[PDB]
Amino acid sequence: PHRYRPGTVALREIRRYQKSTELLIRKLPFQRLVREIAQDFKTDLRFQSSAVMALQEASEAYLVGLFEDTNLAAIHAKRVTIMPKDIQLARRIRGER
Amino acid sequence: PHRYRPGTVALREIRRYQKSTELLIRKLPFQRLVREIAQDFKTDLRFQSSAVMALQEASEAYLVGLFEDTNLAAIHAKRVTIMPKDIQLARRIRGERA
Amino acid sequence: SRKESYSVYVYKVLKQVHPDTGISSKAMGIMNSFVNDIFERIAGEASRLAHYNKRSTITSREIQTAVRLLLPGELAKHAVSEGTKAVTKYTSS
Amino acid sequence: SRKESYSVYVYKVLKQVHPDTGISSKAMGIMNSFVNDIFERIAGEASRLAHYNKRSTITSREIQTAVRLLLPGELAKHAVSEGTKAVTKYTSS
Amino acid sequence: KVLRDNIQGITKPAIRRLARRGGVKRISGLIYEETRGVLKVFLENVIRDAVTYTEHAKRKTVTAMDVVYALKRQGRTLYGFG
Amino acid sequence: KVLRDNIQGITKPAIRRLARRGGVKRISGLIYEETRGVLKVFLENVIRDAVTYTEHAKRKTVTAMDVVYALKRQGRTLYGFG
Amino acid sequence: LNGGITDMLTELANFEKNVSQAIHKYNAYRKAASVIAKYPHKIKSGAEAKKLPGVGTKIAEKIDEFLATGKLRKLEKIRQDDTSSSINFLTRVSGIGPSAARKFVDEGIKTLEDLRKNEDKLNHHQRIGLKYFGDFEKRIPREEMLQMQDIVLNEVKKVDSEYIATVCGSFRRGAESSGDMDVLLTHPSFTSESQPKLLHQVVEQLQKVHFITDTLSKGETKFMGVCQLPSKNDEKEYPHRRIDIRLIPKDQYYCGVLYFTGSDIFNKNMRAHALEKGFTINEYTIRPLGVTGVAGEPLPVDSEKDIFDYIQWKYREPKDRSE
Amino acid sequence: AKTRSSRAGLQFPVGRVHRLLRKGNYAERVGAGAPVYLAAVLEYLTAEILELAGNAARDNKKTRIIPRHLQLAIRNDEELNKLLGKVTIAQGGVLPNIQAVLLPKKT
Amino acid sequence: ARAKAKTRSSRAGLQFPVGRVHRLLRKGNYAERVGAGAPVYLAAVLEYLTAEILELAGNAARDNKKTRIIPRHLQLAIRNDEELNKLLGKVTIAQGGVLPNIQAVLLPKK
DNA sequence: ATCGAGAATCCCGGTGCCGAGGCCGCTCAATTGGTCGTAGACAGCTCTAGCACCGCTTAAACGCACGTACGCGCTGTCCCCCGCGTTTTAACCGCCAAGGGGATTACTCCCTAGTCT
DNA sequence: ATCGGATGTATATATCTGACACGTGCCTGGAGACTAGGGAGTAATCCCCTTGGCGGTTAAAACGCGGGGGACAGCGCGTACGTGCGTTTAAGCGGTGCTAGAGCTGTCTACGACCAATTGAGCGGCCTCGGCACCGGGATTCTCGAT
DNA sequence: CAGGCACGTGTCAGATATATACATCCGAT
Repeated sequence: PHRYRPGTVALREIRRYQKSTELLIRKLPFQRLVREIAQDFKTDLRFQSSAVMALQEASEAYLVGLFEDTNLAAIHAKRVTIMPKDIQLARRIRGER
Repeated sequence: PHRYRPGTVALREIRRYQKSTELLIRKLPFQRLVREIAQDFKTDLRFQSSAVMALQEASEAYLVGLFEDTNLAAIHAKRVTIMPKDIQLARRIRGERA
Repeated sequence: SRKESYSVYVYKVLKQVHPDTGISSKAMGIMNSFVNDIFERIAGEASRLAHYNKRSTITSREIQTAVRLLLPGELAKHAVSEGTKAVTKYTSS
Repeated sequence: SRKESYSVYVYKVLKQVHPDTGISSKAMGIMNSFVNDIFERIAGEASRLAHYNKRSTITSREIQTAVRLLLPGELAKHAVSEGTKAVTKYTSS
Repeated sequence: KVLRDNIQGITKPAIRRLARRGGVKRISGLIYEETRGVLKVFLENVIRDAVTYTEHAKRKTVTAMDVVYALKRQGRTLYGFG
Repeated sequence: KVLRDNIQGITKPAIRRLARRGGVKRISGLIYEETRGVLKVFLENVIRDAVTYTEHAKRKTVTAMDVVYALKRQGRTLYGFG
Repeated sequence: LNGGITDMLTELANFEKNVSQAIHKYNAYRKAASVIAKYPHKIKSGAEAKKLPGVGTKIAEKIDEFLATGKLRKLEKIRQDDTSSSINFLTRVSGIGPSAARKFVDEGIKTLEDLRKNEDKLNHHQRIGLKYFGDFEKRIPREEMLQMQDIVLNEVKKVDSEYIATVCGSFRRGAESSGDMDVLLTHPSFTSESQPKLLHQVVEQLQKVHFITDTLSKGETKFMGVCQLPSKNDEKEYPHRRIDIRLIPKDQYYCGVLYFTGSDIFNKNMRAHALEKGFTINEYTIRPLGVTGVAGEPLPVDSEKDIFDYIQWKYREPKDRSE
Repeated sequence: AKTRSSRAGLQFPVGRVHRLLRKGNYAERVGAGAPVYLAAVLEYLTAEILELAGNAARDNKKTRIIPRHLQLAIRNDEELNKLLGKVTIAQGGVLPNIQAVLLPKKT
Repeated sequence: ARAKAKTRSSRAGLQFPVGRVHRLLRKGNYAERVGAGAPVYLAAVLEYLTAEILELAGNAARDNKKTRIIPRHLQLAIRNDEELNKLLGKVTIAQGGVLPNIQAVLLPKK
């Protein structure tokens, strides 16, 4: 059986998910999550579809930027595996904590 | 020959400069540097003393924050000595240079 | 040239909460700058809201929503409670 | 009602620069949002400058200073040059 | 039916795809909970401001305009919608 | 006269004291040069805005109000000066 | 001896009232005009007139300029202003005030001719004021007031003998003329703690005998209207006169009579005397004053002499109530 | 009462806040209740800052507020640190904070 | 009278409307009075910025072998330029994507 | 240290599609032409403070010596994440109802402005 | 255990802040009913966009498992950075003198707000055909196990 | 418009802060 070496099937689809511009998160789970988060503030709230789409876009861009900074910190740490402490460091440096 | 271990005379200075509020930068060299920078945008400019003091306050606070972030990056990198690449990483993540 | 400052009001508040202490001039200027910054922020947010909802005026709701937007949870709740109490007291008299 | 937008103006600018290109609806919306954002930033900076300088009106000088103070470097220089040329052409009638 | 435990809707492959677009090579195992937590915090922060926006105007539907306003308030300035 | 070089006026002990206030123990040798560069570029960024504010007011004296406005423009609000 | 000084100051506050809409001047200028009008000396300098504290430079400068030049350029400019003069002339109509005259001049209505030509733009009160513009501005001799007072009292006792009506004001004080009639009525069954048709019966009875010719406003407490004495079938008809009817409870009627009898200076002096004697006197009742200023339960009032005795002051006839 | 502030029971000026709202070109019409509400909010925030500073100032056997005490009060609190996270204070200094790794050996 | 009209944008030789800019400046409540030269100057600045960003977007679109500009081309043009990226550093573009960027360390050493 | 098998991707061609762009019918906001109150441009005045210089005074900066400990290279252990295959599953698309909510009039109702003596 | 930096304790400057003194622009200056209209609060509708449900397909998610390459702990070292000391040199304080320009005020004067009257531009509706999405196969290229 | 008055600014006595001396008390060596 032909098996690719570990790492190649990562950089492949790194090229794919950086060349493409779809969502990469399913619509319905994110919609349900948004509704669950919203109902804690005011019960029985309605959401426009465009509002959920904008929330998804902004959140996904924020997550992409956070992962970029996490990868940068991991590379600085003499390492290629990103860890939660890298996310903590990036968030603390960015000023979110 | 009373010599302290390297590192103790670091914390004895850390607590002092964290417990105090002095500017830690000599005023006249900073004023000369500010005038040298300012003459590149408009010749024959004169500065109020309070403006120079505010500039010194802002630069001192910014450098202190940058050094704090550099220290955090250095400790994250499993190290206690800060290096210029730590400052590079801190500025990069902060969003300043790019 | 008569300057505009919040000095006497800050001093009155300090006497109302800590009668036995005083405040330096530099701290007075810092408090004045802080008050000016908060006032500018709240007024700007209220103006943004009034322009946003097509309204042509600023009422107590605009300032209240600005307070709720800027200040964090406990501070926002206490500020809204205090301001609502003040508005009710002013209206009732 | 009626929703005003910069669609026709952006289309004219695109035709004036690239005669053989099109543009999608979402790209047009992004361009419109960018135009509104930049206009809002420049107008706010000009208003802030007028308030700082105790003036009551905003003129070409205020907008020029705001443009020089917002846009970075050569972009600001070229914007100032183009705006000055346009103002001279307009005042020439 | 009040919603419950929908943070698990952000599946591990979705976080993996987001990280791949971010530009990481290999991903640890304990990172998914942290990513879900920070995602929940950010979403709560944005939606609280959006809900406060949509209540000052006496309305019950969260418009994308309110989301844009809330995002611009936090320093995001999302283009596109509106 | 004309100021030739003054970035060397920010001496090594000054950078060391600032770093100690930051909370470090050991400092490398290139930290001083890197910090001088960063301080120079930050001062240039602030001074450009301050000089623009001064020029708009048709004044030849850069007051503290111009400096605090320039600092507030970049989000680094300064208290105690105006 | 300031006949010209007083007259020139008269209209200045009026423009402040009907055009500038500033009562905070009008009142000060009328106080100054009254204090000048009673001063028994011809004014030579404004600084001398400043001896009335409250002559801040603003009156002193005007009087000095008037003495030096015989006029005021501000006054001359405001006299020849078409808009200001039109507004002032329109405000002479009853019911036409600052806002009404300003709006009429804004739409071009500036003279009595336009006011007559624009009936549809007027309410009932303004139309009645327009109809009797000349009649309302005329003064009323005392013999006519005696005739119509006799008629009013006859009709009031015709309605019910238990009614009590008193014509207060300058006519009660014995003045030879008045600008309007203030008639005060009470009823024993009507007290502060007690009929909404008591005034209606009197109004209907006076309208039946054709004494009241018009109604401006009529409520359960006070009535505004017009009256005119009948001519003896051969003489010229008497001009229409403004008559006021106010219904007061019995426990407040004599206090109201004292308040509306006047004069204003006399009323102010009586209030000051009550205050220094530890009492407060108003239009409606008199109350004792506590050591801390808290007013108590109002005292029973059954006569004006009772009110005078409350403040330890000798009863004064209305003829002696000039000040 | 006579002054508008006394009617609302505040020490901050209703009139000055209203005048600033008018001149500041925030909206061409300002309601009557907005300046009172804003004055109450500003008064509460000032009282919070001052009481936290006093609880900090007092603790070093010092009975006079110093910019260092204001910085300590703002940094120590959590909500106020979030409110003023991007604000620097002249002569404010830094919180005493040494990382545990930076601390020396147990020995 | 009433000579034949010619929009102030055409007077200034601008594609963007200076009249709409003037109306927005007046009704946005930015200042008590608005000068006559400010709307022209602002419209010229906006037109220059739009022309530059559209030129880079069209170049990117033709590079990607397309005739029609899409948000991906706008994101590529914004991020590729140095000054424009600095101008819009804190702006997220809907359906924009991410510039291809892989760290040199992650590449296979072999 | 390339051949070759195996897999992933670009290219060319064919087909259909839905929205980008153009045209028509407008409504209303931009434009012209006037008046009129005033924001500030331009001169004149102070007189405050920023700049230049000099003379001590000494605390910080610096060059150099010397120890030592920490970053970095290296090596060996092991463990856990990735590539691939197999088995659910709920995401998504298609249709339906439906129902309350944003956008309208519409009567009136306490609130606010005018007035007046 | 000794000894240089942290602690208290008492004292002597010293100094910047709070209780008076005087001026100066803000700040608010009668009331009691009787007309007359207004934003809006609720009653009453009108689409209609979002909510909810049900069923059919299947791309995607969950689960198992064999590695193999990367995370990580331990060792050795050698050189870069710490602390200390004598010396210099430039910051800092205190006068001394000077004038450039910040701040203020008076005078108009062009300039922008504001209002009729007019009309051409941009928005809404309604086609329509072509750039592009999608699918299929061939050609080209990238990757890993051995010869 | 005329009063009433809360701030603005200036001044000096003096609580409060700072610096200066000695006796204990605790991390390197």
